[PDB]
This record gives sequence, C-alpha cells and structure tokens, in this order.
Amino acid sequence: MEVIELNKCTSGQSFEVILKPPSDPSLEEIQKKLEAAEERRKYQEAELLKHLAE
Amino acid sequence: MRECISIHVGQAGVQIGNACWELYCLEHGIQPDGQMPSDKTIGGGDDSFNTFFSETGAGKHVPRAVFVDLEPTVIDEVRTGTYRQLFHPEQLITGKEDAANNYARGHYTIGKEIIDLVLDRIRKLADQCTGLQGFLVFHSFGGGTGSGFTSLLMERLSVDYGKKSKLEFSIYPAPQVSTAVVEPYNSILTTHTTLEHSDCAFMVDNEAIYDICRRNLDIERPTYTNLNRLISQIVSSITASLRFDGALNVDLTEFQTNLVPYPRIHFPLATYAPVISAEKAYHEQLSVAEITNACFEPANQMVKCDPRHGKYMACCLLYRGDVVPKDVNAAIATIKTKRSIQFVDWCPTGFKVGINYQPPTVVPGGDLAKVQRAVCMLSNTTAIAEAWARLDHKFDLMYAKRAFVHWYVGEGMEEGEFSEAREDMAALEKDYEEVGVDS
Amino acid sequence: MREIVHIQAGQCGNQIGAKFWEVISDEHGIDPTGSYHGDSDLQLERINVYYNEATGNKYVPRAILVDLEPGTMDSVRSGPFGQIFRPDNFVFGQSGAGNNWAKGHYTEGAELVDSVLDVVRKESESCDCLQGFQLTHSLGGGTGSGMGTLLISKIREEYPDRIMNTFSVMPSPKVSDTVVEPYNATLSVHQLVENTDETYCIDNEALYDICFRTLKLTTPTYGDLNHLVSATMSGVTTCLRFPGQLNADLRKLAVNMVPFPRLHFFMPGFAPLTQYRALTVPELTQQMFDSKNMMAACDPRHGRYLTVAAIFRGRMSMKEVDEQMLNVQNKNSSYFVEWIPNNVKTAVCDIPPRGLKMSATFIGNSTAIQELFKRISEQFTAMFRRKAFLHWYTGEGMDEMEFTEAESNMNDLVSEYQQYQDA
Amino acid sequence: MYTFVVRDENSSVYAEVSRLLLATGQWKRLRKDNPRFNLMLGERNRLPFGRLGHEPGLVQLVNYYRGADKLCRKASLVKLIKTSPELSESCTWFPESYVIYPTNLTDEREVFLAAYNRGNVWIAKSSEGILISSEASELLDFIDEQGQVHVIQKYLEKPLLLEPGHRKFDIRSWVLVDHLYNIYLYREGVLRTSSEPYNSANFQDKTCHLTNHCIQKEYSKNYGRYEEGNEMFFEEFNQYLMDALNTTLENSILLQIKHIIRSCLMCIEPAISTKHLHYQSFQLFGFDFMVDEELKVWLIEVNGAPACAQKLYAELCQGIVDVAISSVFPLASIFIKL
Ligand SMILES: Nc1nc2c(ncn2[C@@H]2O[C@H](COP(=O)(O)OP(=O)(O)OP(=O)(O)O)[C@@H](O)[C@H]2O)c(=O)[nH]1
Ligand SMILES: Nc1ncnc2c1ncn2[C@@H]1O[C@H](COP(=O)(O)OP(=O)(O)CP(=O)(O)O)[C@@H](O)[C@H]1O
Ligand SMILES: Nc1nc2c(ncn2[C@@H]2O[C@H](COP(=O)(O)OP(=O)(O)O)[C@@H](O)[C@H]2O)c(=O)[nH]1
Ligand SMILES: [Ca+2]
Ligand SMILES: [Mg+2]
Ligand SMILES: [Mg+2]
Ligand SMILES: [Mg+2]
Repeated sequence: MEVIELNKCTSGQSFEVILKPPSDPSLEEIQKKLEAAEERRKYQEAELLKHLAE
Repeated sequence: MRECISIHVGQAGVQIGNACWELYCLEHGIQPDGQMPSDKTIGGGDDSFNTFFSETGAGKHVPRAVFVDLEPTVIDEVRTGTYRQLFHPEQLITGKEDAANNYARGHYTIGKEIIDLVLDRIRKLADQCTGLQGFLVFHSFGGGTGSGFTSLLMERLSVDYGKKSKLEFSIYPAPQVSTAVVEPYNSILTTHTTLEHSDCAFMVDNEAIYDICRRNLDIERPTYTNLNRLISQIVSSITASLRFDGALNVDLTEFQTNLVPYPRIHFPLATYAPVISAEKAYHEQLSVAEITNACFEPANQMVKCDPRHGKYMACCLLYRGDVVPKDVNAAIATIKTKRSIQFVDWCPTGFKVGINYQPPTVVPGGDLAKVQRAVCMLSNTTAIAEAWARLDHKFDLMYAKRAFVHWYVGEGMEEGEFSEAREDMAALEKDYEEVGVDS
Repeated sequence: MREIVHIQAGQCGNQIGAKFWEVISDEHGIDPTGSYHGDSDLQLERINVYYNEATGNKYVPRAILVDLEPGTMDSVRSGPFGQIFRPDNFVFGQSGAGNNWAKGHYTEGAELVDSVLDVVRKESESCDCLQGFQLTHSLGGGTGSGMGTLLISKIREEYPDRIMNTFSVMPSPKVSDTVVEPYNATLSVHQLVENTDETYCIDNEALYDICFRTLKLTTPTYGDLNHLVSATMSGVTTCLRFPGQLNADLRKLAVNMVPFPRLHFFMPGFAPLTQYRALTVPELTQQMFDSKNMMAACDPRHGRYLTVAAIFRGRMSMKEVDEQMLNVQNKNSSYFVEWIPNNVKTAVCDIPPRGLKMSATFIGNSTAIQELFKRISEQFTAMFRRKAFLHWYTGEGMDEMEFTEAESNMNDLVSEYQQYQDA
Repeated sequence: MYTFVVRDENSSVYAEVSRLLLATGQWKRLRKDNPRFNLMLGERNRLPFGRLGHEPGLVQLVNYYRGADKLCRKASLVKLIKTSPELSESCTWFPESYVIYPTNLTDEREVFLAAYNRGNVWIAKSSEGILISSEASELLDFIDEQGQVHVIQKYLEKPLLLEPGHRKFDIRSWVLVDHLYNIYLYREGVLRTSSEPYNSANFQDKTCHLTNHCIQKEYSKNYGRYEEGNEMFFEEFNQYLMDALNTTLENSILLQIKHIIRSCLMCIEPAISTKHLHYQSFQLFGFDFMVDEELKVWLIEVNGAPACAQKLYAELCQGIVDVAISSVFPLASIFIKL
C-alpha cells in the first residue's frame, strides 16, 4: 500500500494509493436521416388526406 | 484555464441545472445579481471558477450555460426566478409544444426545426472561450426532449466540436416519479444513438435518490425540488475539481482517463455520503472512516446494484471538508479487509483520491444538514449493468407486442431503429458480462 | 399556453356540454358573466386552456355550440351560465336530424358543417399553440352522432396533426328515445375508431344504474344522468386545467393511454358517487376501481387493463395515495397486462370539486370495453338481419353496404380487444 | 394477501413449499413472468437477481443467495478454502484438494504431483463421472477426455464402517439460512449408506466406494437390506454409536458438523449477505460429510439445490415456511440455531 503523486495546494490535496499491481456520422448524413424521417411523415399525411378526400 | 459549457435539455435537465447553478453561486460567493466581491479582477480573469463563469465589464459573473426545452413553462421559471439576472435571454431556448414523451418526436420532428438555433447559441458561448475543453450535458432518459433532442444534439456536437470531450449527467427512469409508460423505449433509443458520442456518463436513478430522501432526509413524499437539491450536491462534488484549484480531474479528458478504460463502458457508479436531515436537531458528525465505508453500501449509491457481484475497472474518491490523506489510507486499509472489492486483472487495485478543504455548501432552508466532511466515490463497476438489464427487460415486454410503437413510426421513425437500438444494448450487456463475470 | 377548442353537438351534446362549462367555471372562479371572483391563483394558472380573455378581464369559454334545430341551444342560452358563451359561436339550423345518422352526416348536416368550420377556424387562429379538440355528443341520435362525426372528419382534414378527443354517450334500451339508436351508434363507432385519439365511453345504461341502484333515485331523469357526466368530465380534464406533471396535455395523455391506434376507448370512473362525511384515501381508491362506479356498464373483471390513469383531488397525504394505488395493483395484478410495465399512473390536484373535500377520477383502457361494443352489435344485427327501419337511411341516399361495413369494422374492434385480453 | 411465483418446476422441496403457502389461504401464486410478487422461488441457473427489489410497494424475497455458488461448486469450494484466511490453507476438516484444469484448455497440476511423490489413493470428480485410483498417471489422463474442470482430493482410505455389513456411508445435513443470516441446522439428518462391504483392494468397482443413492438403487444390489432405501436416520445411528462405540452422535460427530457449517457460511457472509440490500434472500443448503475411523468429520461438498429425504419432506418444508418465509411475511423448533 503506497501513496504516489501527492500534490498539495491551499484548497486541498490529491494523491493515488495502490493496493495491488495489475496481473462518427457526417453532417450531411445527419441531415439525410432527418429529411428521410420528414418525408415519411409527409407520405403518411399524404395518404391520410387522400383517404379523407375519398 | 480551459472553459466548460453546460447544456441543460428538457424539464429534468433544466430543473437540475437550476439547482446546480444555485449551488455553484453559493460555493463561489456569487450573488443572484451576478456580482462576486471576492473576485478582485474585474471584467475578466483566468481563475478556476472562470471555467464555469464568464465576466462582464460591470462585474457580472455569467454561467457558461445553455438551457433548452421544447415547451416554455419550465424555463420561464428560470426567467422570473431568483437567479433571473444571472442569465441573459440568449442562453434560454424554448419551443412551442414539447416532444410528448416521444423520442421520435423530440429527435426527428421537433429536433430538426430547432437544432440549428441551439447550435448557434452554443457557438456564441464557444466564441467567448480561449480554450474550450468540452460540454456537460444534463437530461432525462425518459422524456421526449431529454431522450430525443439530446441524442441529436450530441451527434451534431461531435461534428462541430470533434476534439471536444462530452460528459453526461443522465436521469434514469423510476416509476415512482415517472410520467410516461414509454420511458424504457426512450431510454434505449437515446442510449443507442448517444453511446458513441459520450466519453463519460453519470447515470442517476430516480429510484435511488427517492429512497435516500425518504430514508435519510425523512421526507415522506419527495418532490423534484428535494430530488434536485440532492442531485445538485453530487453533481457539484463531481465538477468541483473543474471549478477549484486542484490536481485531480482538472479537465474533462481526465475523467475518461481515470474512469473509462473501455469507451463503450463509460458509465461510472456514483456513491455519496453522508446524507443527513437538517431537521435533525441532535447529530453526531461522521468520521473519514465512516463516510468512506458508506461508499460501499448500496443504499448510498446513485443506482441500486451490487458491486460485490461485479468487478471494478477504476475508483475515484472525492472528499470535501476536514479530510487528510492519513485518515483516508487508514480507512481504505480497513475496508479492504472487511469488504468485497474485486478489480479486473488488467487494472491496478487502487484509488485516486481528491480532497477539497471546503466542506459541502448547502442551500439555506434546504433539507440537507451541513456536515464537516463528505465524499463522492466514482467507481466504474460492471454491477451497473444491472440497470441496463432491468431497462432492457421492460423494453422487451412492450416491444414483443409492439405496444406504443405506432407513436414513433407516426413521427417518421422506422421500426427497425427499435431493433437496432435493442441489439446495441444486448451487445452492451454482453460487454459488461465479459469484463465482469467468470465461471 | 396550449389551447383546447371545445365543440358540443346535438341535444345530448349541448346539454352535457352546458353542464360541463357550469361546473368548471365554478372551479375556476368564473361567474356567469365572465368575471373572475376566486381566491386561489391555481384557478388562473391554466385558465387559457379552456378560456379566452376578453375586454375588461372577462373570460370566455373556447366553446362552439352546434345543432340542426334551435330548441336545445335556446335552452342553453336561457340557462344559468348561458350568457358566458360567445354569441357568434352558436351555430344552428332549423330542420333537425330526426334521430337519423344519415341526416346528420350526409344531408342536413352537410348544409350546416361549413359554417361550423368557419367558427372552429376563427377560434384556432386565436390560439397561441392549439393542442386539439374535444367534442361532446351522443352516438344514438342524428346531429351529435352523424354531424358530430362528420365534423371530426372535416377537422382532421384541416388539422391533421392535432389531437381529437371525444366524450361520447353510448345508447341503451334502458334509456332509449328511438329503436334506431344501434344503427346510429354503430355507424358512429366506425368513424370514431378511425378519427379520434381518445374517446371517453359514457354508457347511459351505467348512468341509469348508478342513479337507481347506488344514488337511490327512483325515477332518474336525463338531468340526473348529466350530473354524473359533468362530474366525470370535470375529473378527467383536471390534469389539463391545473398545474401538474402527468397527462398535462392531450398528446402526452394519448401516448400514455393508447398502446394501439384503434384501441382508444376509455372507461371513466368517479368517487364518491353523489354526504357530509369525507372519504379516506383507502375508500376513494377502493370505490374508484369498483365496477359500480364505472360509467361504461362493463365489468373490468371480465377483461384486463392495458393502461390506467387515476386523478386524486383535495387535501390528502400523497404518500397514502401512492400506497393505496400500489395496493390495488399488487393485490389484483391479474387484471393488469404484464407486457406493459408500470401501466398505472397517478396524479394529485390540490383543488377539490365543489361540495367535496376529496375526490378520485378513474380512466381505464380496459379490454372489457368490448362488452359495450358487443352489446351494440347484437342490437344492430337483430334489426339489420331483417333490414328493419332501414328505409329511413336509404331514403337519405345511403346504401345497405355501408351498414355491412360499419358492422364488420365494429366486430373487428371487438376481436382486437379479445386478442390482447388473452395476450 | 401475499403473492409468489415459481420458476423451478423440478424442485421437489419448493413444490411442497408452494403447497403449504396455498394451504394457508393467505398466499396466491402468480404467473412466472409477473413482476408483482413478494416471494420468488427462483430457477437454479441465471437467476435474474438484478431485477429484484425494484418494485415499489413490495417487499421482495428470493430463495437463493447470490454468490452462494462459490460454496456449491467443487472447483470453487476448493479455491475458497485455500484462499480465505478464515479457512486457511491448513484446514483440518477438509481433505487435501487441488484444482486441475485439462491440458486441452490458477492451475495446481504441478502442486498436486509434489505432494503425491511425498497411502496415495486419490479421487477425481467434477460438477456420475468419478475415478478412484492410487496411481496419479491415470488420474490426469481422465480429465483430458472430458472437457470441464476437475478436482483431485485425498480419498479417505479409513472410513467409519457400520456393522454388520462393513459398509461405507455419508452424512447429509440440511441447513437453512434466513434473510437475517441466522444459520439453522435441521435437527434431522440422513445417513446415505452403502449396502456392500468396503474393499480397500478393489477401486475398480464403483459401488461400495460411492455412497450415492443413484449408485445404490442402480448398478447395486442388494439394496434396502439393512435400512429402508439405504437411509439411516439419526435416532438409529445415535443408538448404534452408543451401543458399539460408547459415545453419542452429538459428541462424536455433530459438534464437528456444526463447527464446519458455521465456518463455511460465516466466511462468505460479507460477500452474499442481503442485510442492507434492496431485496432479501434465504437459501436451503445440503452439506455432505464423511466420517473416518477415529470419528473425525470431513466436509465433502455443499449442495446449493438439495432434495430431501421422503420421510423428512413434510417437516422440513413447513420449517422453511415458518422460519424463512413467514418471518418476512407474517400470517394472521425443528432447527438448531448455530
Ligand atoms: N430527478 C429529476 N427527474 C425529473 C425531473 N423532471 C423530470 N424528471 C424525470 O424525467 C422523466 C420525464 O422527462 P422530462 O425531462 O420531464 O421530459 P422532457 O425532457 O421535458 O421531454 P418532453 O416533455 O417529453 O418534451 C421522468 O422519468 C421524470 O421522473 C426533475 O426535476 N428531477
Ligand atoms: N475424499 C473422499 N474420500 C472418501 N470418499 C469420498 C471422497 N470424495 C467423495 N467420496 C464419496 O463419493 C461420493 C460422491 O461424492 P460427490 O459428493 O462428489 O458426488 P455428488 O456431488 O454427486 C453427491 P450429491 O450431489 O447427491 O450431494 C460420496 O458419497 C462419498 O462417499
Ligand atoms: N346522458 C344523456 N343522454 C342523452 C341526453 N339527451 C339525449 N340523450 C341520449 O342521446 C340519444 C339521443 O340523441 P340526441 O342527442 O337526443 O340526438 P341529436 O340531437 O340528434 O344528437 C339517446 O341515446 C338518448 O338516450 C342527455 O341530456 N343526457
Ligand atoms: Ca475575474
Ligand atoms: Mg417537458
Ligand atoms: Mg333527442
Ligand atoms: Mg453435487
């Protein structure tokens, strides 16, 4: 059990005690995903308005 | 000095943010009107507290923070609250109608319309920074905005700030204070999308906080106010190293370095002690040994689980108050001989310790009694995977019948995303099992 | 400010709708003039959900009154709170609908519907952020049923992304006006399954039974029945009208209550059924789940709860409320579906209804509601197999095929409830 | 009104417990997937401990201690004893054992050979599949044609032999540990005896050496000649000790048995105790003992999911309800507390 890296200041202290040693999507791709979802909402709404028109 | 920008998303994120900045101002001696008589450098400076606060020529200390919500009622309380003068209007972003507890509504439908606005407000804060190191993001798992908009925001932040670290403070859903049946859906969906964009995430189970408030604060029916002031104390303990002079966890990158050996496994368990009622007239102050011992008790954890039946990858002890290294080591030596603390073979069995001499600050009129010493333990243990298992099981029950799924598809989300998100969680559980258990 | 636009159609619709506005105006401290004379600020915090602000701090109900004959709406305007409604929001014809769905939906109603939509549009344009619509009507008559569902379809066409909610009064032979009620109700349910997000099923059979068996009213009138309805409506809209966390708006309520699109028909409940003795929280909780307190004349034990919303009103221990609600679930867990975890949500509002210290309102999405639809379907088929009374409808241009389709769809709905009852 | 669920249909013990609960009229059995239970009669494998104690308004109890498998796995039991300072490497009541991994795959294959060179009859076994040999050559060659891990411990060459018959036996003791971690020893144990004379020159025969009921009714006759089903109970065995050895069962044997039970369970207590946990647990254990010529008691193994003697099913299962279950969930001693 040894203490290492003891650092001290007016506000406090810090150290390390060891007990035992060891043994992204592009900007364009984001907008495509958002626009694809929007188009699906649009298609679904288009089908509804078509159905109501009938 | 390197600045940190806090981002608060949805009701949970905003209300917790309001509690944290209230506590921060009390800790740094900052008045509600922004003035700070302790700060002798007027109009600027590069002190440790400047990581969270910028300064105007008038001497106002302004939080480096952005509040975002898709409905205005929660943030409107900040605009007219006690610390209304602290923030300027550009920092507070509100939409018209919320995500209705629907991840897809928050992510795709409403998120698309407001994501550019939020990023530009963040840019304005970033333009003030001489050396921005990253972001602290506060949000719920269960809310439509908290889950849906956050995951989108985290994606865009990785694009616009590729070299910047991102930390999460995440509210894990508990039915005792939950407002939606579909919160397991939202939790898995947002975890899946955010997993690669978060370097370190601190999960807080509302169940744990709720029970701590009942058990230790003698509150029969804890409100969000009670929960948030307790969460605020834990958050303060975690971020204290960024705001005060010190040599441990002094930058965001150090959190990953000290707590997260494997990227996907970036969910440290927080444990806090002591939690004592202010209404308790007679109280005996707990020693270093006693509050340190309390760090290995499930009743004091931010997430109920059993570390005895898991393995540790890292452990950090963060002390506030009358604590000296001698007493810490004597406490640890005793605990190691009386408790089950298994580290993985490819990691050293040890503790990183930080001590700040200033004892915890408590909100005047709050539920928490002032103590001479307190500690927050951050440990990366595989036992926290129990929380994923619980969540994934609830997901499986509903999804097998496709219950509520039409709400998500109706917002333009594909049903396949449910499966992809769940498969990712299955792999995550497997990763924990491989690291943690034997035969 | 998230506004709701209220619509009441036909005799039943306007009579129950009128009572509703009388009750909640009293709860919000609004006199029958539009003036606020309350003592609490909780009354005004969400007042804009149902009321517009006029000149001189007057509050005007966001309500549209519709009928194909002037009679009932003349009575409303002569009523106690009759002067509180916007004069321009009275939309009425003179012909009537003769208890005939076809007249309401296709001929007489078709002539009046555009003028209603003009008023609907005028109210919606004033809204800062419109939530959606609530309609009160009966399914057994002509105007509320036929023109009411016509209105719903037209509104959905103009506002496809807004929530549509109804309080729908289901007919019963026990309290019947005409023999064709099963026809009108079956045609209407078909419409409701497709075009509403939330429908509160108010069974006149249940209302009559409660008045007679429980309230000990020898000869219940429609007025006595409407007392139960207005009380129920006040309770189920509490979360919309007052500060709260759960089901605070129409869409969050729908997301919580509707796991499958077509299964959005709720059984409402209320306790205590209305002397001077206040009810303890265990009593409120026990009674609100009792079948005798249900408004749909369906036995909850004959089915399972998919979702449940419970609202408690008054000064009470929120801890005791939680314990009792957990007690009900944990000791009758067989009647709650296992594949929807934590499917019972509870809200508490400090403001109690008039004349009561404490109250509880129950909203259940139960598969037992199939009993209501099966009851209507049997009455429908008993006549339709002999094509009885059909000439009233074919005379308005309808074809028999439309009846067959409506019947098939309602039988499909019954089957779907049965599927999830066994699941 | 309490509620419970059943997830192990193959448990004779908790099938009877399930009966008694229902017979009280104050317990209801739910579907196995219903989360709203007070009591869980869990499955033997991969019990979802992580999902317990998270149902608000419900005190939840389970009939297994998480982590108890360390006592109840042969390879784990050996490791536990040699590693734990409470039990130490020099344990007197546990036979000299070694954990041996097959070469086709923390291994003590080398350590075993060292002590062997220094009667050398050893026994091979794992968690039927037992080899008893006096030569270490064919012992190691047996585990490489299996796959899983094995253990090699000294075969006690001088067992206490019952007379008449000159026959081997083993003692089964049932132990109930409740949610408060009280240790309860069932006052009734059983003697699983061999019906064949013990031959120290015939290890080829696996009958008079293995006292397993599986290998006494099967692959072995006679059977039931001396005692019914090769089972002797404590009343008769104590009478035998008094008549033949002028001693009692309590003095010569049970004192050691109680010591061993206490030692094992107190050792793992901090690892498995549910004292300050969000769910509570209890568990029934089956301890198997061996007695030598000098009336010394040896621990052979600990069983995590034991069956019971047919005669003793009624009394023990009722004791489980009263001590383990009703203590947590009260309604409207056969155990010796250690
Ligand atoms: N600890 C804590 N949890 C909260 C708070 N507010 C909400 N929650 C939890 O967060 C979940 C609800 O999500 P919210 O954050 O309210 O939702 P939102 O992010 O505003 O998203 P929408 O309202 O759906 O647009 C539930 O599990 C609540 O228990 C809070 O102030 N403190
Ligand atoms: N070291 C040793 N010395 C003498 N006999 C031994 C021994 N190890 C095992 N035995 C004998 O072998 C038999 C079976 O041993 P073991 O306990 O490994 O099998 P098992 O686990 O299948 C019994 P159960 O599962 O029913 O408790 C025992 O009855 C015992 O008599
Ligand atoms: N509860 C209740 N039911 C009513 C009332 N008036 C009519 N009904 C029922 O509504 C149906 C008749 O429809 P009605 O509304 O009179 O026809 P409309 O004017 O053409 O819509 C029958 O089932 C009646 O039992 C009322 O005031 N209260
Ligand atoms: Ca300065
Ligand atoms: Mg919100
Ligand atoms: Mg009429
Ligand atoms: Mg065995």
